[PDB]
Amino acid sequence: GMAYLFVRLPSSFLPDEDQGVFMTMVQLPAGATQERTQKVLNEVTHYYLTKEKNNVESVFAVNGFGFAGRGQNTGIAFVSLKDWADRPGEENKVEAITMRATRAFSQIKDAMVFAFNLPAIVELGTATGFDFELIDQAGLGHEKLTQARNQLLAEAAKHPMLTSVRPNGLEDTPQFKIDIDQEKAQALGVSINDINTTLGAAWGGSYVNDFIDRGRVKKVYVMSEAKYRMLPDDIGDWYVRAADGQMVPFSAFSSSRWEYGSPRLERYNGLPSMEILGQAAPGKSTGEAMELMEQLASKLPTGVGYDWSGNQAPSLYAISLIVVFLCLAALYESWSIPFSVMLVVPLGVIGALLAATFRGLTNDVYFQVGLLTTIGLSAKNAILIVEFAK
Amino acid sequence: GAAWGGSYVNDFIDRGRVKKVYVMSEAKYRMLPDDIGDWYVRAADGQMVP
Amino acid sequence: AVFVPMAFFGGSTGAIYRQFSITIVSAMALSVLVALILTPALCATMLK
Amino acid sequence: GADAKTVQDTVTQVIEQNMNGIDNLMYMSSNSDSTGTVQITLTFESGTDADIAQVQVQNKLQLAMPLLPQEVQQQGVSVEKSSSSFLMVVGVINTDGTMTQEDISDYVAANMKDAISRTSGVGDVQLFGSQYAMRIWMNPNELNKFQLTP
Amino acid sequence: DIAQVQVQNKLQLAMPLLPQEVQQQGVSVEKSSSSFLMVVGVINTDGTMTQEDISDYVAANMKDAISRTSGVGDVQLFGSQYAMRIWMNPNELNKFQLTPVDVITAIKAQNAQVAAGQLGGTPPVKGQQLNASIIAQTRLTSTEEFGKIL
Amino acid sequence: LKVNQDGSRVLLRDVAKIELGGENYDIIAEFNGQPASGLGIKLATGANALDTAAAIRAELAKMEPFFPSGLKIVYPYDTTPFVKISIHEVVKTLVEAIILVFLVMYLFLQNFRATLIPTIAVPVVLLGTFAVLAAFGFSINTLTMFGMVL
Ligand SMILES: CCNc1cc2oc3c/c(=[NH+]/CC)c(C)cc-3c(-c3ccccc3C(=O)OCC)c2cc1C
Repeated sequence: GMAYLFVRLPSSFLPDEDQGVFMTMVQLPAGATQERTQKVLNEVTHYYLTKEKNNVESVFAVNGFGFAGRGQNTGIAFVSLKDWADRPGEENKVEAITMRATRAFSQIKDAMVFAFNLPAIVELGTATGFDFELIDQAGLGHEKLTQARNQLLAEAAKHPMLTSVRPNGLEDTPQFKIDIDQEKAQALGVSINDINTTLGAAWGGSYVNDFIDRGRVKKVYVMSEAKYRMLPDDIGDWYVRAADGQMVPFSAFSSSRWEYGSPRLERYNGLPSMEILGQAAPGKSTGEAMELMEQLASKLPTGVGYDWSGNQAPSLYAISLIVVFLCLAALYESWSIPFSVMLVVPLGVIGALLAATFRGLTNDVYFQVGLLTTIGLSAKNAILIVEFAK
Repeated sequence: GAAWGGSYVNDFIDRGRVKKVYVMSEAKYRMLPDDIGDWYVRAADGQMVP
Repeated sequence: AVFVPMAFFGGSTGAIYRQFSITIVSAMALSVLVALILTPALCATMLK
Repeated sequence: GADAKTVQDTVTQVIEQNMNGIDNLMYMSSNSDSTGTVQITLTFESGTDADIAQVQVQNKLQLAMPLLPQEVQQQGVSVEKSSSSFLMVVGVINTDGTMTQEDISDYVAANMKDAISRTSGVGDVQLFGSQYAMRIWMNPNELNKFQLTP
Repeated sequence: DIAQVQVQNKLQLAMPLLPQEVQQQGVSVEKSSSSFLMVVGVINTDGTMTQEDISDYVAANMKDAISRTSGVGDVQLFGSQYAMRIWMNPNELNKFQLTPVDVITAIKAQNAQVAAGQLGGTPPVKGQQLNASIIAQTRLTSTEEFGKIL
Repeated sequence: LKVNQDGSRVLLRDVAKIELGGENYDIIAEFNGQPASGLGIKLATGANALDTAAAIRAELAKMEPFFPSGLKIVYPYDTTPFVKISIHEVVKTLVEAIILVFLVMYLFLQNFRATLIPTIAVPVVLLGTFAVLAAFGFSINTLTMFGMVL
């Protein structure tokens, strides 16, 4: 019974608990604007300000900065809750706060908003979860990797003893491509240098020089009024100086067409790559799902490669069996005593598991050391029964 | 300099990885001291100079 | 004989299993030392 | 200005290829954004001295520095200690003499921000806004009717 | 570890005192060991390639990772990585009236990546629905593309 | 910029709107629906954690009194009080464990003198661990504190 109460008991690393502070991020679809995401960020801040008055002390919404990266598609809201004394119930605890919040954000919205407890541990080591990465080993392009990534994400979902796999956040938004006819340029009499800094400084911005403001040195930037750089039709408004002292429209040498590109290109170990964030089955755990993902990566097209208690305990504890026998003979010579104490180990541990199996506890770090402490007290209890009697 | 020794002009992309663009000349035009005269330079008056 | 062998840590779970053992391993040595010097002395000096 | 396909092989790949010969290392990761921003993280083995681990990557970088665009060279190249988790997020608001979420953003970065990142081994300080800059908004029609370019 | 830094950070004060041809070239500071240990030979048998096709592929798949892996001072390449090689003809330059200066300037203009902005830029007008990045000039890919430079 | 034939002066103000605006408009912060900015302090790999956040006098308190009309500090997302409560709950457990031990000692030894040796035996042992762990490099960590309790 001691074995079954231990093998069937799930394994975790460190318990995630209330910290009086949590956060929530926003993710908008392909090519969304600052005005679009602010509308969603406003709704997130208010659910905390009106439907969570007794919990939330202060909010801190940020527009344009997520944790996957940054941009007009991203967003975050830092939350600071009222002190634990004024938050008595379990519903007033982060675990239940982030529950009904996600429920609300998944319902009365059209984008992607979550909520999570801050992993008091570290970014790494979630238990029953992994970080997969698909590498381009050959000379295949990003578009070719995308399809192989799509095939990997499909096959794991096709036959999931299941899985929970999703991409990192590459989206794939359309990009406005401009082709400048090189022959037409020098024919009309414009320098390619001039055209490049015309489009670059007007639509993106240019670091011109530094200036002084109230003592401190700051930067001088040049761009343009928004209205002249909002739509693809605004390209024609910009006229460039030619060698014959006259103006030339963009539409003369330019060519307007849309293209399919990616907002971010991930690179793992000097090669183009795409990260796959997936978790293990609701039944299985890491080691199983990890090797049950590597076989799917091997069943992919050519030129496509991959890279990623614990195994710790099986070792450590074995030495704990060797040093005991020595120290149980370093004061107790026989080959009789070094077997008397050896029994108190699972004598107490059964109840140690029982109390954790009965309650909502799991095989975490404190429990793993709560075992050896119990064993230490069990050894004490046993040794006195031997030392006195001997 | 660019004809006899080589010149690091710019960088280009080849199969994903970024590589370099070099400019020089066919060996036969830079083998002997007599090959120096083959190179003609542009002057301000729009004509070639040996 | 069960703590320091388990304090042989590793990876991210380094200090985690390490710190706990040595904290109580030192405490064991100090408790034993106290129970070898101070506790016996205090027990002899004034008990009944 | 640059797109994700630009920064990937004019800033990133230049650094990626010129990133070798470092004692202790597991892997390297990169994110080339469309905002024209790239950041490369290098993870070392547990227990490795971060003081020297910083140098090795930042002094090998400064050999690909002249292999980068001068727009990037005059921009913020930074090598810092990673910790993807905030601790002190100090909010600065106004009540009486009302100012904008840009007037504060400048004053925070022109009185405090400079000292904070320096004070007591802070890896990097995040600015929630921007410091003031001499902003010029060019008019294309007004450039044409006078015959001028940016 | 520190002995390296001291010489490499004092060097980087004479860096702008050097030719720009040297500045864009490989300045390197590494750990000395005038003795090889692992000299891994890479040959071809079936799909026959030259002692230049291999030299490139070795330096475009392996070499980059090796020097980085497990504190390797420097990695020696027995050959060279591929480069866009152009062999100029002096007679063909004359009969058209041109110089290598014009050739370099042609590549330094037609073969480049240009940082173009985006629709719905950093500061938009409150009410925009679209945000897409602009693509301008891109570094050339093949030999055919380099052949068609005006 | 220019002086057109008729002696007409062309200035930057004529062709472009000039204002003292932000360097970056990509990110905007709102504290409880109110326009704001701030500082998000990120840790350094191997920094003193709570000691960095408590490295004070400072850490911006010399900026705290020199603010103009309206400018005020506020504190969202903070680690500090959690550390303040983690120690307090552990030290409270420590004292509770002594008092509860004191009763069991009295409930078995009716001698008040006897229920004093174990009461004054273990407070010394704890400080010993505080002295030993300090000599080994260990701090008052979340673990080492539970280690005292365990
Ligand atoms: C039961 C443990 N008892 C200990 C007794 C000790 O006694 C010491 C006596 C000394 N007398 C000089 C003749 C010197 C110099 C260092 C000592 C150290 C010591 C050694 C290395 C580094 C730091 C310290 C140290 O304790 O200093 C930290 C403040 C030390 C350490 C421990 C653990």
